[PDB]
Amino acid sequence: AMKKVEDGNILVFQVSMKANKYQIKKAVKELYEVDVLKVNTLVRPNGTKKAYVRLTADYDALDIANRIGY
Amino acid sequence: AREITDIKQFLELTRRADVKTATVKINKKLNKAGKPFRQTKFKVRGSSSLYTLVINDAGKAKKLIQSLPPTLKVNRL
Amino acid sequence: IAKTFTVDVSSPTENGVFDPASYAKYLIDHIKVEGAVGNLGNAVTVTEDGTVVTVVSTAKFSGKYLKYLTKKYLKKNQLRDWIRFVSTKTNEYRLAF
Amino acid sequence: SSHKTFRIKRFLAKKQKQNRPIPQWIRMKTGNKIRYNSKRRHWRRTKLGL
Amino acid sequence: ANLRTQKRLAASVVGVGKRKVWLDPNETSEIAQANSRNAIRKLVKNGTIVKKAVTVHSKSRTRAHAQSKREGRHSGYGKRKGTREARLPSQVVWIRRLRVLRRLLAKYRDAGKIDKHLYHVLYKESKGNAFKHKRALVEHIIQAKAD
RNA sequence: UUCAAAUGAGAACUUUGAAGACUGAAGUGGGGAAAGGUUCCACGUCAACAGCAGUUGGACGUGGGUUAGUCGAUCCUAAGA
RNA sequence: AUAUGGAUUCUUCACGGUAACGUAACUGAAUGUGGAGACGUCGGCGCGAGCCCUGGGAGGAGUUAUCUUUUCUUCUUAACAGCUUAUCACCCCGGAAUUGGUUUAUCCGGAGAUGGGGUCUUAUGGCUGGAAGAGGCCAGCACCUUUGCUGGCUCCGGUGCGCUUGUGACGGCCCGUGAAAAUCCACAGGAAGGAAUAGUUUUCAUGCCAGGUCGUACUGAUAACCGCAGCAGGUCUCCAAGGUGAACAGCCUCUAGUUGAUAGAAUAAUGUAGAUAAGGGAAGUCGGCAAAAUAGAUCCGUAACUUCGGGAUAAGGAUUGGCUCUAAGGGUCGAUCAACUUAGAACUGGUACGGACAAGGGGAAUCUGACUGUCUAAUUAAAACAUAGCAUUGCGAUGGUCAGAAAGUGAUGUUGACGCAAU
Ligand SMILES: [Cl-]
Ligand SMILES: [Cl-]
Ligand SMILES: [Cl-]
Ligand SMILES: [Mg+2]
Ligand SMILES: [Mg+2]
Ligand SMILES: [Mg+2]
Ligand SMILES: [Mg+2]
Ligand SMILES: [Mg+2]
Ligand SMILES: [Mg+2]
Ligand SMILES: [Mg+2]
Ligand SMILES: [Mg+2]
Ligand SMILES: [Mg+2]
Ligand SMILES: [Mg+2]
Ligand SMILES: [Mg+2]
Ligand SMILES: [Mg+2]
Ligand SMILES: [Mg+2]
Ligand SMILES: [Mg+2]
Ligand SMILES: [Mg+2]
Ligand SMILES: [Mg+2]
Ligand SMILES: [Mg+2]
Ligand SMILES: [Mg+2]
Ligand SMILES: [Mg+2]
Ligand SMILES: [Mg+2]
Ligand SMILES: [Mg+2]
Ligand SMILES: [Mg+2]
Ligand SMILES: [Mg+2]
Ligand SMILES: [Mg+2]
Repeated sequence: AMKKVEDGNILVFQVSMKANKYQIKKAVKELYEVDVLKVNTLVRPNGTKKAYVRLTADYDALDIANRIGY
Repeated sequence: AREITDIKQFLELTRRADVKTATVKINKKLNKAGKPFRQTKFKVRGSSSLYTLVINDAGKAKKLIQSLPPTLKVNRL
Repeated sequence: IAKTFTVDVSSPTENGVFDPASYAKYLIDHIKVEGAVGNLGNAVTVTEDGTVVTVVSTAKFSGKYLKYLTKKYLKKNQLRDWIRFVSTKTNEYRLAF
Repeated sequence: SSHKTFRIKRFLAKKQKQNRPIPQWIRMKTGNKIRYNSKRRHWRRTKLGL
Repeated sequence: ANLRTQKRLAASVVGVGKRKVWLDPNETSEIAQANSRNAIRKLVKNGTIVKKAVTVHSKSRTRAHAQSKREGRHSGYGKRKGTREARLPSQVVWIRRLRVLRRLLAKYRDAGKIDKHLYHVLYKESKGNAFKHKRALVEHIIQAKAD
């Protein structure tokens, strides 16, 4: 997942099973003040949902990841 | 995906208010029965289509480059 | 039309284990023209100057044939382990040591 | 198979998480008689039968 | 060591089967340290991992045998296992001959050598197995025009 | 099936190289439906299991991995319910 | 969601073509009609794609005592878009027996042939854009290294009863004539709305925004499924190279994949599996059980009987290699180019030649069932069942046969005696 941050400009999150792509995109913008290009999601074999959130070229995922704390 | 053959139409596309990028490609190919010549392709990136103009005259090609709008971002080779 | 083939033998000759004159003589009596050997009737001409072997032919000749004959010449003198036939550009070749 | 309903996949997910050995520190608790997980499952020995 | 995973990655990177991958037996230490596909590509570049050549399946004897058949060899009664129909259907022979005869009749009529009345008579004779080959039809036309 | 090297306390059985062979395109090749459910991949590891062996494994321990406006489901109706 | 450009209107809702019809566009409510969705199987023929085979040339590799201008390998082009490309069908001119045209296959024409000139469907192919900047094959340089940098070439043809598959026009067959619906479009119709200082068209072009939810790893089987198991069993389907040959047969090879099944030593008896035998030839045995013999192809020859279709590969004979030649059978326009088919003749050998592989024993009669077909999963495949044919029985719907505890309930019946039901 960390390889996708500095290379693909993509942030990886674990999200609730009840959230769709509309809600995931809205939540990321409000919590982190960034722009989302697209969202891809999958249901993991352990029963949790993982979302691939790619930011627009105007933002750097690595800078956002450091600000969050990871 | 689309090819144009009229130069006057090409200049109208370059200032269509949705075109931001363009590229120039140089090909070293041979003619019907002579030695190889220089072929240049002018490609205009539209919102939904890519327009390609190909001119086989090097002398007429250099004039087209100088006539391109300065605001257009042009990629070389 | 006629076609020209040039072989650069500078590197093997500088060492002294290769003789351009002997190699040039090999192409005279081993090139087949419209059948067997000995039919170089103003069709195939090979000239050497001590550093470049130049072959001009108007009959059926090709780079593959020239390499095939050269490899046979190298194998006959046991030179395959050191000398290699390499094409630098179109119809221009050289021997690498 | 690759084609599976959500209910089946959710059922399979729980069975994966329940298939693990007992933590070591639990055996050190006062009045503990549990040694090994008696409900361990292997995919080739016992089938889920869903 | 255990280089099972290195050979699998090398085959995918090079693009051939695992039977065509050669790992240097004297470079075991550096091969074992190559866990990624990028590291495999470097080992291919410096010659530590090479692609073996394909096994030769020459067609020299096949070509030589085909040349003998084109000269009429190996075609006796002791070399035939199928029936004459199985080797060459009789319908195929008939279709070739009738199309030859009809193509000639149209050519002559268009050229003006034969009028449509004689053409129509010869059209139904060829369909009726009157002429055994193109030569027999040409001779018949000459005799008809000579009388 | 054979020779050698590497690893290891330990090698007829693990890895690499060499050799001899087979499947011979209605395959011992390359993909799927149903069914199974993590067996997939890496690292660590050999008490039990692989009716010999074992340093290997579909075993044991810890982690990683399945991304769709266009592929399916979803919609339609069939015998029927 | 919306704007601009284009088109159209003062003859308000476009023009051209004799016509088939053409186009960048070029109002259309209710209601109605039509099309698409939408369909069996077999046979040969035409065409396309991939594969196969092959020539020249530009690279790389193998062999080289001798021979081989040689053996192997690379030379690729997606969705989509523009122009163009068609058997069939149709239009105009014209008016046919001295009937013509025409398919491998016999069908078409005064209800308008042949012929000349046109229109259309775009399966499909060609060129170009996509696109060489990709991918592929090589050469020359740096170097623990994050690992790259610079160069070239990637071209032009042939062949076909080939293989696989798609498709087109046809033909054969039925007491069998071989789904439905969602959905999309066109037409008929003319309710309304509309121009002159102005409007409509989002079925013409360009531009703007969004597209949720669940599945997606891997095995798919002599180890991941089911049989108590890592069981020689069972379990639906797609792709398919070269040679031999009729062949998806057997046998050998390329690509790819495996080399897994407890081992070592020895070679008694008895076994299991595979084989050979002098002379005799079913004397063996309930019984020719088992085994042997026959076997491909070409030519010759073929009885009783028969429902005239068969019997039939009846029976019974001959030939088959290799090599060097000869004759005949074609395409395009005298010339030039390209396919394996058949027949024949010399020469040659330890008389061998469908040289391995592959591959019918036959005949004279009796009992019985007509035939193809079907059943006792795990001891019986039959003469048993079924079958077409034949005959009998019931019934005209307030009905026959049959179902249900009942019913404002059902099957035959989307049926009607050339039918349904019962033997
Ligand atoms: Cl799964
Ligand atoms: Cl024995
Ligand atoms: Cl009878
Ligand atoms: Mg998804
Ligand atoms: Mg496990
Ligand atoms: Mg025939
Ligand atoms: Mg026939
Ligand atoms: Mg075999
Ligand atoms: Mg084999
Ligand atoms: Mg594994
Ligand atoms: Mg054991
Ligand atoms: Mg053990
Ligand atoms: Mg998958
Ligand atoms: Mg089970
Ligand atoms: Mg099981
Ligand atoms: Mg069970
Ligand atoms: Mg005997
Ligand atoms: Mg005897
Ligand atoms: Mg007796
Ligand atoms: Mg007796
Ligand atoms: Mg028997
Ligand atoms: Mg019977
Ligand atoms: Mg039959
Ligand atoms: Mg039984
Ligand atoms: Mg039985
Ligand atoms: Mg009976
Ligand atoms: Mg009913």
